[PDB]
Amino acid sequence: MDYDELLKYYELHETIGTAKVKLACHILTGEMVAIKIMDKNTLGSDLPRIKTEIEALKNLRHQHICQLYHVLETANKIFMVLEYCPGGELFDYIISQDRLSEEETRVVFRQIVSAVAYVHSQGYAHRDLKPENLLFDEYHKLKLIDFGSLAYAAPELIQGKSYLGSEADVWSMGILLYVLMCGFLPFDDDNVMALYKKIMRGKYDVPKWLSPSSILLLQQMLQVDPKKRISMKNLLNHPWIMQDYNYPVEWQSKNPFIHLDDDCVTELSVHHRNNRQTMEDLISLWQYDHLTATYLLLLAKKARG
Ligand SMILES: Fc1ccccc1-n1cc(-c2ccncc2OCC2CCNCC2)cn1
Repeated sequence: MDYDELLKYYELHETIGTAKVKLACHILTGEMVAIKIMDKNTLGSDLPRIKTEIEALKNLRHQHICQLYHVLETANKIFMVLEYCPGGELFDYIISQDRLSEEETRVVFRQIVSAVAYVHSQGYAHRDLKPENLLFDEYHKLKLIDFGSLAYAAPELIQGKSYLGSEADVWSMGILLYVLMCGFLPFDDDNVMALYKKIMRGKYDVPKWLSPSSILLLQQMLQVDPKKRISMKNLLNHPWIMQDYNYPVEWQSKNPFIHLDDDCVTELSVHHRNNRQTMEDLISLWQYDHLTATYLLLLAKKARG
């Protein structure tokens, strides 16, 4: 029952994560995708919250956000077809490299900043930023996933205090910045209570390989008082961020909802019995059905060249 409708559009390959994640092939275009499979019965009470997260993803379209292509709902399952990221997790990348240089950290950090600033510009907050939530695509560009961990959580978030998601994101970004340049967490312990004490105290070791500017940026992000944390606006053109670039982080989306690609509308129209204008009208509704999937995948096929 569960897989019948999905199997009309996708050829399923192997599981890569357990929500379960499967690699698949889009039949029409031949494009690889990742399929997030969610058991509705397993979620039960947390199900309406997963539905609000899907709706938020429908409103996020960005070069550094893993793209939603298709949402399929059955009696027992929710399927989310997503952008294929074969480079894997930034978590695995950090471990394989041990730690990144200041220069390579900047390449990756400016991409995280671009995604997160855009998420905030859309009225959302991520709240679970960590290197397991950042994937590399075939072009080695980062893609943010799993919208909506203890080692990355802001002191106020752990204490159960009221918080602004934007300030909790800036703290988690400070933790990511440290891990990128150090290869280990600033706050860590085998005991959960001792880790909780360490986060709230906000004291961490400053390794010898960190430059004075890196150290100052970490201080500006890793403030226990959320009001003392740097705002996203000042992070876009921060002196550490501008070093070797001399231009602020481009956070604005390059992936439109409005403008449609004429080649992709043309390619798409041959598979349907409608005229071009009807086709453009249908695509513009952005229903996250097979039509949305096909259009976005043709665009991804085109960008490859
Ligand atoms: F990760 C990959 C490796 C090789 C080929 C493709 C991928 N890929 C994963 C996704 C993906 C997209 C949206 N949400 C979750 C996703 O994966 C979660 C798993 C959890 C276990 N670790 C690996 C990533 C997209 N492409």
